[PDB]
Amino acid sequence: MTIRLVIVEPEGAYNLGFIARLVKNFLIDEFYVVNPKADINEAIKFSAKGSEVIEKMMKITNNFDDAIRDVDLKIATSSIADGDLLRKSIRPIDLERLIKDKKVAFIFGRESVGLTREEIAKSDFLLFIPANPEYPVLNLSHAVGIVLYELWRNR
Amino acid sequence: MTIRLVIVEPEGAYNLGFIARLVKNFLIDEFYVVNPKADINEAIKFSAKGSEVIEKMMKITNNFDDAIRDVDLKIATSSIADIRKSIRPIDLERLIKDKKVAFIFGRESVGLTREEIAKSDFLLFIPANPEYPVLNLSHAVGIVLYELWRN
Ligand SMILES: CSC[C@H]1O[C@@H](n2cnc3c(N)ncnc32)[C@H](O)[C@@H]1O
Repeated sequence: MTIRLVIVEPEGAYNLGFIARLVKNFLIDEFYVVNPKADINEAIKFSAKGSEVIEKMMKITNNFDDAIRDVDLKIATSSIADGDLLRKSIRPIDLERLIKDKKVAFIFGRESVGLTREEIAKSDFLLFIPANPEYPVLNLSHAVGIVLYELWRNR
Repeated sequence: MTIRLVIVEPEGAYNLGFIARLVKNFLIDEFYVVNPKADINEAIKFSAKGSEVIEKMMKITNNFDDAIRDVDLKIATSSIADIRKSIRPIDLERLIKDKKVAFIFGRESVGLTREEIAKSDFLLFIPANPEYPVLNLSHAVGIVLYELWRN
């Protein structure tokens, strides 16, 4: 079981840095970032001190397709709890069974607008993190940390 | 029953704002902040719909005792970088059933204080990389709140 974190066009340096820290906290295997908008130099200040996750490990790609090659499963995320989208909808309780023995890309979208409908169409599953139904939209890095933690919660 | 989040001496405006957002995301009942160092005005920029949490809900104290009054259980989060009988977030549901609980998180750049430890009924660690076990404050908060909500 191998985990690739894919962050699509992150906008905030704090988010990018905080995600990089989480990659070390949770021993993520691969860290890909599509066309980052955030200033990488600024992001480094929020990453795990001495870790070089941004500097060395992080792989930048130009487009979505180059970040989702060579995996078994693509799990997109959304703050909207949804047809085709219901059909691919999952929850955190589902993850353990689905990712067993697989190389999985966990894909997160833009702070402004999320993932596009086509990015979701290209993904196998669409994960929603349960939260207040009246305000379920989590900040990007906090969503990432919750998902990564779910890979660790029985330690 | 009811859950009070207690954040001691937060330094980062981003962390404070992010925490306020999470309070709304996960319907935390009470929210206290002890001697904040962060600029609360700047923190609002990071709070999104949690701005109302900062406005109306957030209580500021100048000492720790005042932030942990009138609860049944105090649970402080730390890590092995800082600190047995420690617990994990999956243990929470059994411990807190039918109780008013304060969840205490400390200032980012320092370990739990002796006071915080003395006052705490349980010490909670988030399962993580032993070489890099320290989560950023607001991300630790989000994980714990998430587990409470999941339950
Ligand atoms: C603020 S939205 C930015 C990104 O965070 C993730 N996200 C935010 N909230 C949630 C949620 N409740 N469930 C799943 N993903 C989320 C999604 O990847 C989204 O594209």
